[PDB]
Amino acid sequence: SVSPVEIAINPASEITATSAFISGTVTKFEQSKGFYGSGCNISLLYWEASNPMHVKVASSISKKDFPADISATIKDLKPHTTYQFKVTVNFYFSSSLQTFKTLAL
Amino acid sequence: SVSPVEIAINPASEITATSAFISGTVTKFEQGSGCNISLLYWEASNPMHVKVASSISKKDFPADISATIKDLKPHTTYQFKVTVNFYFSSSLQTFKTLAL
Amino acid sequence: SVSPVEIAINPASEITATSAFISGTVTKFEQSKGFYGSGCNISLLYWEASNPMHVKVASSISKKDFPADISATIKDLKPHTTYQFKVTVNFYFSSSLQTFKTLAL
Amino acid sequence: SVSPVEIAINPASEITATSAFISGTVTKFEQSKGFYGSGCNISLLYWEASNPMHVKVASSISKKDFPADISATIKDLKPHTTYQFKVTVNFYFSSSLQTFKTLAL
Repeated sequence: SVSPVEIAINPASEITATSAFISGTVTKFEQSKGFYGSGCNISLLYWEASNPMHVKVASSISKKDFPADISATIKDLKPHTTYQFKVTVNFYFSSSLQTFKTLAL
Repeated sequence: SVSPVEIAINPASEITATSAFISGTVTKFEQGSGCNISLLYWEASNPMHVKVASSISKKDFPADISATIKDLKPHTTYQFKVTVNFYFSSSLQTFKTLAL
Repeated sequence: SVSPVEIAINPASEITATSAFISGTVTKFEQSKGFYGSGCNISLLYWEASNPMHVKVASSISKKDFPADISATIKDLKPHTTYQFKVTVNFYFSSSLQTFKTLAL
Repeated sequence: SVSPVEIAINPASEITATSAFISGTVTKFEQSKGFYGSGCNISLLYWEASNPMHVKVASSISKKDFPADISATIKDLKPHTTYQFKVTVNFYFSSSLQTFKTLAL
């Protein structure tokens, strides 16, 4: 795309009653001196869909080469509960949201 | 649904070489104070230079927001989104202006 | 200064029961994806202190020459109510907060 | 107070050429009826002052009881380099910034 920053989000996999594997990719982060000159923080954030005001950080990394994947197995989830997650770049750019529901226990 | 806040973004319409009609809707905001709804846009090449097309407070939902944005460059890609309380964001929508 | 972005905030003035004059200055903004200084969004945002997520836009401007002042008279405030405000750049950088209380009458 | 969220930031201490102790406190976080016992994310973020777009997450925790402290010793810093940090709640509310410079030796 013509955008300098592109972020993809993947469907959750390995969904159990209390855990899931969530992931995304910063496909593009075009370098220029200054704000775009040192790579970026990539964070994978998740929350219970009913409470988007309490986020959890599954993973947070610094990268300077793209595409760059980010992933984590999140655990201790509530059974039979809807969760959402996203990838953020520099706590400014966001992927689209992805949603999944844990199994009943 | 289970989410307390939902936001829809609409495709741009009335796209010309230098303007477009952009809009979205806060379709759910569970609470009456209401919330701030802002309609933001930028040149896709420069996503850190945002412009505010409209910013309103509403307390009954669904609540729409819309604006005609003008003085755009021809044959140029823009994106826009709706944000609630500068916390929640819709998905991004993209359009490209016509050639002159 | 080391920092590429500097923002100052001024105390509210002209406080009435339902309005106030709020202002600040982006004293420095150094950034470009090319060889020439880029612009930024400068916004003055305010809220009732008791409801700090309901953030409203007093003014939003685009500038590329600094120092850059921003100001606004905010109206239709509630009497004898505490408000806060700040100046933001690109909805990412923030000044410190300022606080004031509207008059009773 | 009127404000439902209060965040205090402490000056950096124990500053060496390559480390510092950074800390703050969420002194008040008024929770809503429907989200009692839920909590919030508290994060301690730091960056080189010259590059405020690229932060590192020194600490990120969930808390539901307040006041709540957060701290980290940040390490492997660059000598004679200016850093800044802040405490953020739900990656939305922020303390004022603090700034310090590592020792040369």
